Amino acid sequence: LTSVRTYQGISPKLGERVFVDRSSVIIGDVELGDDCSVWPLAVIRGDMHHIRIGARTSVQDGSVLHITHASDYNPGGYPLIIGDDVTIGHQAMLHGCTIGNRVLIGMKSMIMDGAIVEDEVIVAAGATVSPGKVLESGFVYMGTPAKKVRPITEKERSFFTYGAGNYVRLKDKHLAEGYDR
Amino acid sequence: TSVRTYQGISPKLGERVFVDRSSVIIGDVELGDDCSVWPLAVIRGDMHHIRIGARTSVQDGSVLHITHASDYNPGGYPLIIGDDVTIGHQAMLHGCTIGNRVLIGMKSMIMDGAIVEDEVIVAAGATVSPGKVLESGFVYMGTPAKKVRPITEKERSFFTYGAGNYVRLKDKHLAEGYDR
Amino acid sequence: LTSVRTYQGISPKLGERVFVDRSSVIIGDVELGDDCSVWPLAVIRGDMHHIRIGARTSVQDGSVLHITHASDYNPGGYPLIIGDDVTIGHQAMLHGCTIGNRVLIGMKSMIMDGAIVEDEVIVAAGATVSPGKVLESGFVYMGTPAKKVRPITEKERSFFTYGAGNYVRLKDKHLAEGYDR
Repeated sequence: LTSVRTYQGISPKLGERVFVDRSSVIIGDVELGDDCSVWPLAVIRGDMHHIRIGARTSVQDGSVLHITHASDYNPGGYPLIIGDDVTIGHQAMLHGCTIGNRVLIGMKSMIMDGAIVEDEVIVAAGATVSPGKVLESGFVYMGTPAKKVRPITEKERSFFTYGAGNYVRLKDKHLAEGYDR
Repeated sequence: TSVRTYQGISPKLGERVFVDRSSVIIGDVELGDDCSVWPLAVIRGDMHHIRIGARTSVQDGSVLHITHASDYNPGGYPLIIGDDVTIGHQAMLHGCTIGNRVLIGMKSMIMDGAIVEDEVIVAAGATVSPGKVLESGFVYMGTPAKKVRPITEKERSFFTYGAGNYVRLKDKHLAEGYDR
Repeated sequence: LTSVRTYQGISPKLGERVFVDRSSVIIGDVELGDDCSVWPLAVIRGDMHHIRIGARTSVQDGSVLHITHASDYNPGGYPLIIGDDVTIGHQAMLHGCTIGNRVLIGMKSMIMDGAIVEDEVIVAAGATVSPGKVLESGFVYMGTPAKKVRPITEKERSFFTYGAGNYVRLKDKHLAEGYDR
């Protein structure tokens, strides 16, 4: 089992009841909060910078989460910071960005260096959020580049917590199957 | 652990199915005869069922999933894929229906409830919106995917030629023992 | 360990100090130059045609590199040829194309059959380079389909070698961790 890998003396720190599929790859300076889930063939690579993920957040199949090293081309680099109750859809590409709490990241979407996604935002599937772009709390964004479509509805606001909740129940089923061992 | 039982349900594999040892298939998934699932593809039939027809390829890095039934999506969305379908590399299929003799372009995305009819081409990189029905005999391209042109006779023949080529190719990969 | 696989009597040829993550999959008729690096969950499938990659080139997480077999639909097929100091971003999709030296291929970009990317070109993240498209040296290309945006800057010119060199150093660290075994 080499899904959770120590890198230069730094071991990923996992909260309680974290699911990491045996086929996922997590490396180095990464923290995941309680009840997080990392699904088949996802990569979370915290080698050249740090990665911090909150509680009850899913990183779905085929997603890649990475960072940008500090250099003269990017002074200070770009770590990756992700909040609680975030649903990261299949095949997402998250790079050096900041994501708040209660956020839906659509499958196949891409969030780039220095981008900031505020609380309670929906990023539609396939969207591209450009470097340094700020997504305003309470809105749906769509397209390449991602543009504000409309405010979220009350049903959608509810879904942030319910949907993350469903993935918590699901990862508990996968944990019961022993898919992380 | 490329073919995993989930809550007592084991994937059902037809005759001569190739599943690369690096792919991940979970739960309520049925694959027809001569299907192939290529390196690092995921077919996750946990919250709903997935059915794939005969002579269909699911190429490298593709992810196939479904939507669970709730008040938000009453009944949910299973994933149904027909025969002689070529699902290109890094495709994203979610709770949709695909007919027979269909090309799904590499890096394309087919969303919940969409239906691709027989003999359709979805161009590489295209996104087929939720609920959209793609008309038989046409090429769809773009984000969002739009009808661009009718397929050509040579393209029509390619559905079958190409699926056949992948059948012969997966037999070579099986012969190398890549599924074990 | 089945990351580097013989196929129909042909084994991948690896140069000096090459890193292949244990979770990547390399098949058949593939050659990698000195100091190349292939990152978690990448696929390089040289079954129906040849794939050649030069020195100090990275193939990043979740990328898929493949080719097109020779047939009446594609006379002679399309092999995959990649030069030195090429940075292939996460989740790239390279199919049957030719890529020169000192090239940045953005994450999630797609380069298709018969495309030719000249030396010192930047392909922006998420771009699709159409089949047969020629990318002229010294320019930035962006979009779907990819179009010329502007010439590269001097800092961008220097980054091809800097960035590739940074990945050579990074892969030595990953080798030191034994991630390829």
